[PDB]
Amino acid sequence: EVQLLESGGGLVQPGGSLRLSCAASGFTFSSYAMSWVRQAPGKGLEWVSAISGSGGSTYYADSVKGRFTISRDNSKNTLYLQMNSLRAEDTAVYYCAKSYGAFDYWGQGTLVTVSSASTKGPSVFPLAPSSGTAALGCLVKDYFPEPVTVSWNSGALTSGVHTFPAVLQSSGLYSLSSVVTVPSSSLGTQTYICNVNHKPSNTKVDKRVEPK
Amino acid sequence: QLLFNKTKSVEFTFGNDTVVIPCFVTNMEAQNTTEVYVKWKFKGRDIYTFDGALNKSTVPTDFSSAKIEVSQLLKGDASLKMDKSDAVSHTGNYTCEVTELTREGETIIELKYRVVSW
Amino acid sequence: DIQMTQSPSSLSASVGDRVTITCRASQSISSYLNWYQQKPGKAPKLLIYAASSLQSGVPSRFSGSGSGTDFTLTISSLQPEDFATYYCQQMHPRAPKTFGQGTKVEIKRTVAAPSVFIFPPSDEQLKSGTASVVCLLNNFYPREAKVQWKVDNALQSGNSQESVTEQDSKDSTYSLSSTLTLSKADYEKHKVYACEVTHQGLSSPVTKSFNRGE
Ligand SMILES: *[C@@H]1O[C@H](CO)[C@@H](O)[C@H](O)[C@H]1NC(C)=O
Ligand SMILES: *[C@@H]1O[C@H](CO)[C@@H](O)[C@H](O)[C@H]1NC(C)=O
Ligand SMILES: *[C@@H]1O[C@H](CO)[C@@H](O)[C@H](O)[C@H]1NC(C)=O
Repeated sequence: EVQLLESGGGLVQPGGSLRLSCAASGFTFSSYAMSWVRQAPGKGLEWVSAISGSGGSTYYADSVKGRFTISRDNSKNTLYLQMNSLRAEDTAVYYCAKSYGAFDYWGQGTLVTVSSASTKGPSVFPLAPSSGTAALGCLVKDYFPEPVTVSWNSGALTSGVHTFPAVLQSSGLYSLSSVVTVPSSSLGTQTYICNVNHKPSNTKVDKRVEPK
Repeated sequence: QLLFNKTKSVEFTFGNDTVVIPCFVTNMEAQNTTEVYVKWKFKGRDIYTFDGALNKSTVPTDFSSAKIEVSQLLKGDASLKMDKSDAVSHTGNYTCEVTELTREGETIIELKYRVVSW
Repeated sequence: DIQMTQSPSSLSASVGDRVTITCRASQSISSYLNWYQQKPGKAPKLLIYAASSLQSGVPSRFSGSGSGTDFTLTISSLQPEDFATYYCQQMHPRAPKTFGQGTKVEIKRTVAAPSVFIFPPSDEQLKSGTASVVCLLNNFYPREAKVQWKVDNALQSGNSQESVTEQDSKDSTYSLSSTLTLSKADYEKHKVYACEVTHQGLSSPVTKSFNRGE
């Protein structure tokens, strides 16, 4: 299958630099032009850069021209985006995409946050089931930057799960909760564990959520 | 992707009537030139475009004689023709880029000319 | 450059309804237009390429039509998992291959009252020095809902924040969390913590409460 694996994103100070990578597989890389598209919070999709199959032609949106450089290494089947002189308006999820036209395959996206704030890992607290259906959860509090991922029972529990969008607190740190509704009968037998991961700080917490 | 019947280089002398830089796509599928776009590049500049959707050709002033035979485009022939005055002043690598909706491709051809000493 | 005018900005349509979204190009671009579906914070997926070709793997309920300047994306019979922001994109090589503004497609459904739950702060959090009280409004429709916090019957303000999920892929409902944040000391001063919920689906507001020491 086609895969576009991104890396190199994350937190960067205003005026700083980052180099995004996109490891391609499952298609003849050198036969296709490749692109970068971004999406700033609460905004539409913005095409930002493209490069022909050989690398001989490059294209840029006016918003990034002079600061970003697209390149590719056909021997490694990898696409790059060198981003210099970053600004708060460059904060967005960046995607690599196959082609420069109909983007048939896309990378997973990597959040680039242009901020002078420090990385902070979250604390994970249980939201215990209390008094036919019971609700339980996990509170992922005080982290920066985004994102955090939350799963239940290592991915085995997906039904009735609601992982809320993170909210930016007055302190400038994010917080989110992930809840799940399960039958009250299973509370004494079935075990419920929330798996929290915060890659920007290398925090991995597995919190067990029990009644009482 | 679009595939080509490639040629590394072509040479002309003042014995040639017209200068022809070949470009042949072997897998064109469009039945209408509206869906086709052709672009010839030289030293990183666009020196000829045929825009099928506008049915319009565009050349800069230094390639005033450059053209393709549009009647041959659906057969995959996107060869560039020009006079010797434009050709002698622009020797080197040309890129023929053809687009047919989501299918695209490019090929490079070197245009050669040798100054005869007497 | 070529500008795309995508319409409408948003729409709400029932399961089984036809959804129609349009895009007008500022220049004639023959079939050089694509359509995408994007779920929040996820990569877009190509639906239609070259104005009217269905991408392989895309369900047959999606179709595109048009050539020149006027394009249309249609969902013949809407399924609840089709909520997303849809985008057209110009791809004619004469200009940058940019996206339209997007159309947010929401699923219209009947009124659903929320199920309300309340969670006191954990002992682990209290030992760390802070207290977060969470009120959960589960599976309601429409999105409009009012949450009022009361601590020992006193109305609260400025000390809570809300978060709302996207529509559920099956029942098209929303869920909402309202988190009341207090210092450990302030939390320990009071006994009764209650969240009062007002919603179109409830004939009278519903209050869920707890007593701190229990
Ligand atoms: C010049 O003429 C020769 C002989 O007909 C031909 O083989 C060659 O392709 C021509 N060169 C160009 C650049 O047209
Ligand atoms: C395209 O332009 C050429 C040159 O002006 C003209 O002869 C031809 O009829 C045009 N084709 C169409 C379909 O209008
Ligand atoms: C054209 O390209 C070939 C292959 O890369 C190279 O050997 C040659 O020197 C180039 N010609 C010019 C004039 O740059």
